[PDB]
Amino acid sequence: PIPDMSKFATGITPFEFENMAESTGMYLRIRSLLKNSPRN
Amino acid sequence: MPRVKVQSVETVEGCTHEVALPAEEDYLPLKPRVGKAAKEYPFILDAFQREAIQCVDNNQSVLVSAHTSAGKTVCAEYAIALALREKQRVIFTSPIKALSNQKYREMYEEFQDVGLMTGDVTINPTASCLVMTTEILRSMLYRGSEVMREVAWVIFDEIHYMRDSERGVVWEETIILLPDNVHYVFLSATIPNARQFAEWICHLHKQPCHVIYTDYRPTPLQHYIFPAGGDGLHLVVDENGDFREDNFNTAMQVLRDAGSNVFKIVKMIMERNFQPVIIFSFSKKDCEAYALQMTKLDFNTDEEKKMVEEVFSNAIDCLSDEDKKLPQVEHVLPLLKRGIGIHHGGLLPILKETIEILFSEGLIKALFATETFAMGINMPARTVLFTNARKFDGKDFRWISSGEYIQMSGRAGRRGMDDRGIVILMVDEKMSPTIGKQLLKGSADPLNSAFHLTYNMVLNLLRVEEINPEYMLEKSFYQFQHYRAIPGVVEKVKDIKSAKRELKKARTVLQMDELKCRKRVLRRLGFATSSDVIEMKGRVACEISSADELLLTEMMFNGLFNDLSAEQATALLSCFVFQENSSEMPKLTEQLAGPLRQMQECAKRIAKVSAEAKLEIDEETYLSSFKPHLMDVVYTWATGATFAHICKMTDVFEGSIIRCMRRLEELLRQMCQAAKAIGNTELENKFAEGITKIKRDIVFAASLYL
RNA sequence: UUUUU
Repeated sequence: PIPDMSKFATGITPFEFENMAESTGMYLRIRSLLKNSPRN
Repeated sequence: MPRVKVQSVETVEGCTHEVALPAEEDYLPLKPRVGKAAKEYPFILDAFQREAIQCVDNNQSVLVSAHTSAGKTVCAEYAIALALREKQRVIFTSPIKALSNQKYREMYEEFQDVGLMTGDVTINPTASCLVMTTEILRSMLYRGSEVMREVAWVIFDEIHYMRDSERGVVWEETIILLPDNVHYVFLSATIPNARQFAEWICHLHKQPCHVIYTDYRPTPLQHYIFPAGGDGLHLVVDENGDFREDNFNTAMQVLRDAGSNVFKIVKMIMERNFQPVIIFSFSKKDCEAYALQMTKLDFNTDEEKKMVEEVFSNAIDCLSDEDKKLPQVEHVLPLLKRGIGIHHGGLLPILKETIEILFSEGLIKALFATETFAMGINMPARTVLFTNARKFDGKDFRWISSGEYIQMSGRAGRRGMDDRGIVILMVDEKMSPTIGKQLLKGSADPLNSAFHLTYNMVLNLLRVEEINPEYMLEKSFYQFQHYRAIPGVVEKVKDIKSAKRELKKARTVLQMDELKCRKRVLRRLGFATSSDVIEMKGRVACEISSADELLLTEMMFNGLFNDLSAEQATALLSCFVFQENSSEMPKLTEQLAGPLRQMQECAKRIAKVSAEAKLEIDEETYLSSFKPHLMDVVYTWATGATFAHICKMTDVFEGSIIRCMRRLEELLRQMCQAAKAIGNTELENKFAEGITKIKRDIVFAASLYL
């Protein structure tokens, strides 16, 4: 039923990794200070 | 007619196990695992946990339908671990974008080989565990996108989102377009027709699909009702489930014969050690109003205020100096100091997730949130308090259903921290106790397929050489549910005979006349030929999937987007991503109303042809759908203005403006490589310039979970 | 009087 992706690729541009980003580490910086929280 | 069957394999005093087998197939029992566990756990799994793990271990699709507080994520973690061990790729899809960010955070913390892929952000897109949104997966499936070539599992989270008349169609598109050699894990809330979904999966991609259904919750709930006028809570239902009609009658008699209110109840709750608390309201003004009304009470300790200072300081240090002086930051800081906070869709998206982090930590002890804090978002509380019961849905003004009540009330009760959860309900105006008994006793809802036809569907399926719109119409869940009432359309043999004959015999063209009309419009305009093959004009429209692509492509080809500037083009494009209404109509200059009037003329020309071809469209809502309420805001923003300078020109919440700008950046991205289809180079880079002068200070900021 | 890519 479902054909191969080769025929899906034709007639349209491919899929690109627009707006690539990397972990700034801010979340780890905040978690580093979370030492005596009520939950932990 | 579909040929499936259910076997209902026995389960030992736990959940209910059933498997949908395709027609003539013998039920071979699940073989025990041979090897080592793919993922050990620090605790002891429950019955449905073990059953789902066993279903995954045998490379067979499984559906689990339970509560959110039951531990339904463990199965997906096991599937991801086992696919990692066997050197296979995984896909984890979520409906909401923020949910995707939180899921990526919590799964990078555990597996260490993951990748995020949404419209806005793409992190390490070479991994065996990709976290994506549903629309990115559908775009990949429609294009070549050779990333599912080596994938073995696909995990759908919150499968019940396929109940939206607006966005539940891409879900079915994604499910139908997937290959026949992949296995799925569907996660559900409690639904009546769990079996029918497994039957649909079995009929769809020739394989068994198990069903796990349980109603177990680790922490029992206790519901109360507070009549309008009185002191004290009336325990309607308890940890055993009986309705206790005497207290419902007592409360309703109080509300009848007798007929700061929230302040007193919150003080009562916080006096008898019932923290934390979630107060659910269905208007964003009421949340802020209640927070101001509680401003005169303090719950945090001296050290807790230092902690909230330390955690807020970095989050706003990421925000540059100019934005730290915004009114909202200084408005919210004292409230977070005292121990209270608000959560609604009008806040800045950075303050929202700051408050989410603070509530998860435990420093927020009374939150005032809207409906979409419980649906998703991974933090429970001890008490849930409803302030009203009526809500505006979008088309009328309506009471909360039992499904919504269960969803919001299930957030009360934390495993191991507290013995029981406390739920409080407020009734204020002639409850007329036919309803209120339904809310606290009924099941949640069945899930039904909407699956309306769209122009993008037809345009994409006419481009592919081996699939047609008729196939996707036939294989939809709508058709599957509409073939199921053969036992009861034929069984009317005992006037009503004419009626029952008509009804059953009639339907053969279900959503086929609409498809014919859409095709007729398409070949009338010029997107497809008479022989029904896509053209150059219709391949441009295939690259646009955020706004109305027909009218946008009509602009592209008529010559409306050239001889315009970049600022007044990206201001014109704002009419296609803003759909909320405002009290007042701003006044536009000639250089900002000419393009609007040409937009409206093109819309009228589109609608005339669309309505002379038997399609039921009224040419008042089509032109009223494009709302130029933010065109001057967008124009000012793409000139070098400040965010503070610009959120004073309209009575629209800042969060709404930020959402509109993010959607417009996405639409500009798609218009870039929709203009780079017809060899347009003067126009292609104008959209890129407009993209460059949007994302400058605060609308586009790094996520706290990312 | 909410909502969402």
